[PDB]
Amino acid sequence: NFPNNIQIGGLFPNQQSQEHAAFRFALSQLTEPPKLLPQIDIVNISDSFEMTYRFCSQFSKGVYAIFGFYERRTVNMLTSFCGALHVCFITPSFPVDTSNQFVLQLRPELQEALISIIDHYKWQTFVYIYDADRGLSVLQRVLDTAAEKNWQVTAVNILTTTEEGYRMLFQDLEKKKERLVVVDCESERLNAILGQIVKLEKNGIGYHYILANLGFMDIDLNKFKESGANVTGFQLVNYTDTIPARIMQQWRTSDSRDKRPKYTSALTYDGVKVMAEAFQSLRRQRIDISRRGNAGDCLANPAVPWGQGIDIQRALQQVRFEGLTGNVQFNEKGRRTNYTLHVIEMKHDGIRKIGYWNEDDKFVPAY
Amino acid sequence: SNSIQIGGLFPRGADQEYSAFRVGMVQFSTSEFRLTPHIDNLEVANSFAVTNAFCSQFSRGVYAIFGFYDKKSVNTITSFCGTLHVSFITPSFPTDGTHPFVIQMRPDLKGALLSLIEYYQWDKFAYLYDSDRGLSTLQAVLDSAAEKKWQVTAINVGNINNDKKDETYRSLFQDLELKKERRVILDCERDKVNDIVDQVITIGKHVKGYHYIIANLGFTDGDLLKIQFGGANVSGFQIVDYDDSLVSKFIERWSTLEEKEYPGAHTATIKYTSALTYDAVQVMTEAFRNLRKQRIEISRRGNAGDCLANPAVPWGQGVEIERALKQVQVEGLSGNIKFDQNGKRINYTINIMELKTNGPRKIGYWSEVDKMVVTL
Amino acid sequence: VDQVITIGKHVKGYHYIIANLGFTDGDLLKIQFGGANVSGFQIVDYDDS
Ligand SMILES: *[C@@H]1O[C@H](CO)[C@@H](O[C@@H]2O[C@H](CO)[C@@H](O[C@@H]3O[C@H](CO)[C@@H](O)[C@H](O)[C@@H]3O)[C@H](O)[C@H]2NC(C)=O)[C@H](O)[C@H]1NC(C)=O
Ligand SMILES: *[C@@H]1O[C@H](CO)[C@@H](O[C@@H]2O[C@H](CO)[C@@H](O)[C@H](O)[C@H]2NC(C)=O)[C@H](O)[C@H]1NC(C)=O
Ligand SMILES: *[C@@H]1O[C@H](CO)[C@@H](O[C@@H]2O[C@H](CO)[C@@H](O)[C@H](O)[C@H]2NC(C)=O)[C@H](O)[C@H]1NC(C)=O
Ligand SMILES: *[C@@H]1O[C@H](CO)[C@@H](O[C@@H]2O[C@H](CO)[C@@H](O)[C@H](O)[C@H]2NC(C)=O)[C@H](O)[C@H]1NC(C)=O
Ligand SMILES: *[C@@H]1O[C@H](CO)[C@@H](O[C@@H]2O[C@H](CO)[C@@H](O)[C@H](O)[C@H]2NC(C)=O)[C@H](O)[C@H]1NC(C)=O
Ligand SMILES: *[C@@H]1O[C@H](CO)[C@@H](O)[C@H](O)[C@H]1NC(C)=O
Repeated sequence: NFPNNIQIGGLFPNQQSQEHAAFRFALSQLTEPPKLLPQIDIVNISDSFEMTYRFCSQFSKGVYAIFGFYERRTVNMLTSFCGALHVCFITPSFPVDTSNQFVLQLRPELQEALISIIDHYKWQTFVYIYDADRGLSVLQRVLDTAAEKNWQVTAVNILTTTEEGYRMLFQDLEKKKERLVVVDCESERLNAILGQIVKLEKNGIGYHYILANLGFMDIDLNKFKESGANVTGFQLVNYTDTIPARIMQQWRTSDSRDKRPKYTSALTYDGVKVMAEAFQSLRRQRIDISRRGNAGDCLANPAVPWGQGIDIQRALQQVRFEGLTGNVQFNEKGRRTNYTLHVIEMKHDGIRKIGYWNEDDKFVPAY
Repeated sequence: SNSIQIGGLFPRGADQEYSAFRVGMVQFSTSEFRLTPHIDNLEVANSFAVTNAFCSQFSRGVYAIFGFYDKKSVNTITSFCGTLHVSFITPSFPTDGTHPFVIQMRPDLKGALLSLIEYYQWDKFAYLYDSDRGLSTLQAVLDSAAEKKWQVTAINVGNINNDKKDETYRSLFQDLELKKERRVILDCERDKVNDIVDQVITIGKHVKGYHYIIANLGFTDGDLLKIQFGGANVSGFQIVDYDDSLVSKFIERWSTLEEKEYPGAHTATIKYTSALTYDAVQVMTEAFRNLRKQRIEISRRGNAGDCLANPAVPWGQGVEIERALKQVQVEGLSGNIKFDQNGKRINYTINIMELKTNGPRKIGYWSEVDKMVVTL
Repeated sequence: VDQVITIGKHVKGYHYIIANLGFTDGDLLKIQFGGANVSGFQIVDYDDS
C-alpha cells in the first residue's frame, strides 16, 4: 500500500530534555503502520547555516517530514526551504506572523488573547517586556492597538536591557500606585526574569503582572510566596481533564513501572499524533508515497520540489483530534485553529480561574 | 594585467546604483591594478538567494564583496562574512552591533535625528515607521522618549498593499485627526516618502501648522518642489553636499552620461545610495592600493573552495584586507570618509535642511562630536 | 482649478462658482476634498432615462 516505515527528521536544540522524552513516549504508543521512524539531529536551532546543513542532509536522506524547533534567527530559512522544497516542518515553537502552508505550528497564537486580557482590565499605561527572539511582530501588534485605544505602552526588549536598565524602569514604575507589567517570553528566559523582578519589587503591593505564556502552571510560582503581586496568565493544558489525565496516567506508569509535563512537551506529544494521524489519513485515502534514499541533492536553481510533498501537507493540515492540548486543528495557513485558552490568576497563591478565551467569543469570565 | 577580483551583489532594481558603481570603476581605475567586478543581480530580501550569491562569489575567489542587504538577509551577510573573513562593503543600513568584516559606507542617522527633534523643541509627535525597512531608529527615539520627555505616537506605514494605498494613507492622517497631531516624522525609503507626501498634499495637510521631518539621508533625492508652497515646515538630512567642488565636478560629468548606457544617470541630483556606491569604489581601490604600498601580499594561492566546507577555516589574509579597508581615509561624494574598528563611518557630517519657497536650504550640520550646529 | 489647488486655496473658507453650463463636464474629483464650496450649473441631467 505505502512504505512500512515513514522516516521523520528532527531538529532538536538539546541532547536531552523533556521534549525529547515526550517525543519518544508518543512514538512508543503508536501501533498501526506506517511506523514513524525518527532520525534526529542535535543542532543549534539559532544558526541558519547549521540549520541549512541538517535540513538538506535530512532532505537528502529521504525523510517525509521534519519535526523540530526554530528561533527568530532561523524562521526565514525554514519557511524558505520548506516552501521551496515542499517538505513540512511540524514545530511547537513560537508562531510567526507570515510563514507558509508547509510549516505546521502546534503552538496556538497568543496575541489576540493577550489584547483581550488588557482590554478586560481596562489598562491604559503599562510596561511591555518581550523576547527579541520571537516577539518583534507581536509588539507592533501591541503598538497598533495602543494607537487605537490610546494606550501609553513602554517597550522593553529582554535581550538588550541590563540589570540597571531594569532597576531604573522599576524605579519609574513605583512612582505611581498601580504598576502594570506585561511579560511575553518563553519559559526558560521567563524564570530568569522572575527572580530579577521579585527582588526589585519589594512588598509587591500594587503590582499587576500578565505573563504572555501558555504554561502558567509551569512557572516557579514560589518566587511569589507572600508577594502582593497580582499575576495573570494562560494555561493550555488541564491535567485533570479526561483525555489529558488518561494520557498523564499512561506515561506516569510508563516511567514508574520502568515531573509535570511542560506545555512544549505537551505540544511535542500532540505533534507526534498529528504526524501519525496525517500518514494514516494517507493510507485510507490510498495515496502512494515513496522517496529517494539516493541522496536527491538539496540546493539547486530552481529548487525542485518533492512532488508528493503537497499530499503530506494537505493531510497534516486536515488533522482533527483531541490531544494533551485540547482540540488539535489547523487553518489553511498552517496555524492552530478552534482552540480554547484558559485564563488563570494568582495572589498569595491565589490559583483562581478567571475564565477562558477562544477565537469566536474572545474572553468570557467564569458596611 | 593586475586583476583583483571582487563581487558585486546588486538588488534586482538598483539601476542608478549600478550606474554609479560603473562610473566609480572608471574614475578610480589605474595602471597599478584593475578591480575586476563579478556582478550578481538578486532578490536581496531572499536569504536563500543571498547565500547562493555569496557562496557563488566566494567560490570564484573574490577578494571582497561590494553589495546590499535587507533587514531579512543582513544576518546571512554578517555571519558568512564574519565566519569566512570576507569583507563586505555596503551602502545599506549600518548593522545593529559590531559585526566584523563589514564596511558600512552609510553613516548613522539616529544621533542627528534625535538632535533635530530636540532642536525644534518637540515634546509630542507622530512617528511614521516602515516595518519593511526596520524599526532600529524608532527604537532609539522610543528609548530616549522618557529622558527627553516626549510623547510619541508610532504608526506602522509598512504593510500597505499598493491596491489601496491612497485610502490607507488618507485614513492614517484622518486618524491623526484625533489627537491633533501636526508634528510628524517620516523615516521611510524615498519612494514611500513621495507616496506619503502625495497624500498629505491631496488631504491638504501641507499647510502652515504642520511640520514634517524626513528621516533619511537624502532630503533632496526626491521631489520637494510639490510640497514647497503649502506653508508646512519640512526638514531633513543630506550627506551629499552639492556645494562641494568634488561633488559639483562629479555631477557635471554625471549629468552628461548617456541615459541608455547609464540608467538613472542623466540628472542633476543623485540618490545618496548611489553616491555611497561610487564612494565605495574609491575605498576599495585605496584599500587594495595601500596593501601594495605596504608589500602585504594578499593573492590567494589555492581555490577559496566551498562556502560550506567543513571545518570552516578562514583564509589568512582576510584580516589584512579588512584592516586595510577600515584604515582608508578619503574625501568623496558623501564627504570625509573614515571608519572605526567596526567599520562604521566616523568623523562624518550630516547637513540639516529645511524646505523654503526658494527651495531646500542648509540650516546647519550635525557632527559626531559637535552634535547639532546652526549655520551662519 | 489646478492652480487654486497648488496654491492651497481649495480649502474651507473659499467658495467658487463655475459659470458655465457643464458643471460636471470637467474633473471635479481633484478639488472635492479640500473643503472649499464649489457650485455650478448643469443642463444635461444624467438622471433622465
Ligand atoms: C548558535 O548559533 C548562533 C549563530 O546563529 C550563535 O549566535 C551568536 O551568538 C553569540 C553568542 O550569544 C552572539 O554574540 C554575543 O553578541 C552579544 C551582543 O552583540 C555580544 O555582546 C556578546 O559579546 C556575544 O558576542 C552573536 O551575536 C550571535 N550571532 C548572530 C548572527 O546573532 C550562537 O552563539 C550559537 N550558539 C552555540 C552554543 O553554538
Ligand atoms: C487581581 O487583580 C485584579 C486587578 O484589579 C483584580 O480584578 C478586579 O476585581 C475587582 C473586584 O471584583 C473588579 O471590580 C475588577 O473588575 C477587576 N479589575 C481589573 C482592573 O481587572 C482581582 O480582584 C485580583 N485578584 C485577587 C485575588 O485579589
Ligand atoms: C470546534 O472544535 C470542536 C472540537 O471541540 C468541534 O466540536 C466537535 O465537533 C464534532 C464533529 O461534529 C462533534 O462530534 C463533537 O460533539 C464536538 N465536540 C465538542 C466538544 O463541542 C467543532 O465542530 C469545531 N468547530 C469548527 C468551526 O471547526
Ligand atoms: C514651523 O517653524 C517655526 C520656526 O521653527 C515654528 O515656530 C515659529 O517660530 C517661533 C519659535 O517658537 C514661534 O513662536 C512661532 O509661533 C512659530 N511661527 C509660526 C508662525 O507658527 C513653528 O511652530 C513650526 N510649525 C510647527 C507646526 O511646528
Ligand atoms: C460655504 O457654504 C456654507 C453654506 O452655504 C456657507 O455658510 C455656512 O452656513 C451658515 C449660513 O450662513 C453660516 O452661518 C456658517 O458659518 C457657514 N458654515 C461654515 C462652517 O462656514 C459658508 O460661508 C460658505 N463658505 C464661503 C466662504 O462662502
Ligand atoms: C481544568 O478543569 C478543572 C476542572 O474542575 C478546572 O478546575 C480548571 O479551572 C480547568 N482548567 C484551568 C486551566 O483552569
